[PDB]
Amino acid sequence: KRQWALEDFEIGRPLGKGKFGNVYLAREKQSKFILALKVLFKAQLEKAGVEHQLRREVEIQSHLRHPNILRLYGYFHDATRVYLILEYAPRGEVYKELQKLSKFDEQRTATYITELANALSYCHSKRVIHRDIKPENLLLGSAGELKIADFGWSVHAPSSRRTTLCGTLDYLPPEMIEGRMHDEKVDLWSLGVLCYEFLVGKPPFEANTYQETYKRISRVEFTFPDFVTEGARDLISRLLKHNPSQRPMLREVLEHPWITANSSK
Ligand SMILES: O=C(O)c1ccc(Nc2ncc3c(n2)-c2ccc(Cl)cc2C(c2c(F)cccc2F)=NC3)cc1
Repeated sequence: KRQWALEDFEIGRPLGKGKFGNVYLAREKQSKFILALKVLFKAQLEKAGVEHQLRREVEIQSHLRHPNILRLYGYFHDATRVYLILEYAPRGEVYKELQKLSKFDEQRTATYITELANALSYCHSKRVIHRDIKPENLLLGSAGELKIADFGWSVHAPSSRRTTLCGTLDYLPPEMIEGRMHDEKVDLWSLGVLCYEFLVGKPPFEANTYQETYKRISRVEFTFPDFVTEGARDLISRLLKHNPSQRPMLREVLEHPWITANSSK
C-alpha cells in the first residue's frame, strides 16, 4: 500500500555498473532492511528499445517468489529514472566463486542443481520458461544458496569472463540454434550445461570460435574429463539430449541418484 521514493533509502556503496545505470547497496530508512537499488536512465532505456521489455519483466517478476529467485520487492520512478528495489545477495557473484576455486566439488554442485531445479519447477508452474541460469546470472544468498538474478540484459558480461554473445551461445539448446520452436525443455538443457560447467570449470561446448561452438552444440559433441564421476556423467548426459523430448522432467533431476547422494538439501 505504501509508496516508495528515493528519499526512503540510504544509498551505500555502488555494487556495479549496468548498461543504463548503477546498482547500489542500500537500506530502507525506517526498517534498516538491506537491499539492492538498481537505477535505470529512462531515455537510455527508450533508445535501446528495452522500455517495453522492462515493463513486461517487472510485471512477471513482481508475481514471483522463491528462495532461489532474486526477489523484486517493487519499484518507482521520477521524471528521469526508474528504480528497481531488489533483494540483496550478501555473498555476491557465483561466477567469481567459480574462478576463485576453478571448479566446484560434487556436494556444492549437486546442492546448487537441487536449488535451481526447485526454482525452475516453480517457474514452469507460473508459465515462465527459459530462465537464464548461466553462472554470470547467479548470485549467492546469506546461506550460500543460489539466487537467479533478474533483468540480465541490463548488465554487461563480466570482463574477466566470457563476453555476452559467447556466454549466451554456450548455453543455447540445439533446437533454439536450429531455429525451431522451444518449450520448458530448454531449462533442462541449461541445467545440464551448468552442471557440467560447475564440475569442470568450463562449459561443455565452448570452442575457439563461435562457429565451432555452434557446430558442437548442434551435434551435441562434448567430452567428460576423467575426474567426472559416473553419477555426474549420467545426469549430465540425460540433460544434454538433442531431442528436447528425451530430456528428464525436473522431478526426475531432483530424484536422480547422484543428486540424492551428493546434495545437502
Ligand atoms: O562485489 C561485491 O562485494 C558484491 C557484489 C554483489 C553482491 N550482491 C548483489 N545482490 C543483488 C544484486 C546485485 N548484487 C547486483 C550487483 C551489481 C550489478 Cl551491476 C547487478 C546486480 C544484480 C544483477 C542484475 F540486475 C542482472 C544480472 C546480474 C545481476 F547480478 N542484481 C541485484 C554483493 C556483494
